[PDB]
Amino acid sequence: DAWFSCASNQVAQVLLTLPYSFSQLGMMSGILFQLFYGLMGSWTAYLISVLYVEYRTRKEREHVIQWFEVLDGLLGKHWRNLGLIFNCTFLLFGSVIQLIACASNIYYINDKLDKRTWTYIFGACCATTVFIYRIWSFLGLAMTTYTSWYLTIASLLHGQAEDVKHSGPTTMVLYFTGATNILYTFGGHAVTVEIMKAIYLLATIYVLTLTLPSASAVYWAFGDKLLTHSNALSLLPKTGFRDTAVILMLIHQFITFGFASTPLYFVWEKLIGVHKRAMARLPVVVPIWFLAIIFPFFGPINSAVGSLLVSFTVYIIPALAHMLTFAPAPSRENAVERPPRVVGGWMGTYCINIFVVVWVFVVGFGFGGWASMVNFVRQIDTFGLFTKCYQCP
Repeated sequence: DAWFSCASNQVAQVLLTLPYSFSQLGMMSGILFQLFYGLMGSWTAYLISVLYVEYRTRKEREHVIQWFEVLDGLLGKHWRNLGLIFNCTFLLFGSVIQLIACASNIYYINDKLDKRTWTYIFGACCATTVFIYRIWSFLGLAMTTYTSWYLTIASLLHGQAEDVKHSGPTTMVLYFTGATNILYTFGGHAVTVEIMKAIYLLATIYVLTLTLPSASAVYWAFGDKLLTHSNALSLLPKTGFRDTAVILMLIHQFITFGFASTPLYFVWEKLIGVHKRAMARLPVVVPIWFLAIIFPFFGPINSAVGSLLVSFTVYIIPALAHMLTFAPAPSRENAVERPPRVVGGWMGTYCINIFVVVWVFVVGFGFGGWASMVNFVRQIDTFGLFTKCYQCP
């Protein structure tokens, strides 16, 4: 069940926008960033797992565990608050992106209504999730594998046009936007759901089979035209398989929205003390619906969220927590699970954590963050806020 979870927790959302980042980065840089960020995501997932195990063992020596609870148990209350805020904001923006993707996908099969009306309808539809897993874990694997291997097969059949030009990396802003989009792509394994290793690393290598051939085949066939089309289904010819992929993606995004709204809603209920009940969750829906309408961007929003929220939520905070919790010598002496010998032991783990923090801050948040924000403002200037249809001819 663990493998099924990580397969489509956060890969389906970014699968359609991957060719956009590939075109922004070039083929070589895109592949290299994909591999590097897959490795980094697997490492951060391992760090989170070991932290969870350590916290559980410490609690047992003297419900469902949550990341903020782990931080509270290990480091302190300040880290608890930091992790709670970051996780809540990340979930809110993930829901926003899910609604945006739902509207963008549903537009293509039925283009009678502009994207704005579609997001209105979908926001109204998901407002009913307030009134509202293991079995669906397998299903999500099946609905994302079809899309990943439909973009590859369909794109190759389409072939290269007589005038497609692969510009490659032309501006630093676009390059770093694509890099941050990949970073966001590989921030799904760190999701704390489905927590009781090299065996679990086989989940990320599988995710690399969905993302590598799909992004390389779509970008290769359509050249640099992907820059103006964040959603890869716009360029592909209309066919029954495209409609099947759109329907599967819509179902996946709707179910993921419903499932990932539960923790944010629980946190809101605890904060407000409500613990008839639909009214309490209404004010939480309002920010999500408004954000999707005002910023219907499909790829730029992914890049901005990955740069600002994910970079700290799933990359820097886990590394800092692992470094600080095990900093005392007694903590390492009584460690429940020693680091694997293949990664250099304690010295290697600390060096890797330092490198991860430095990288995700200098280029994962500074260069990447600046580039993503500049691109977001550029799209705001181009299509304007409350745009009727984002990237629609």
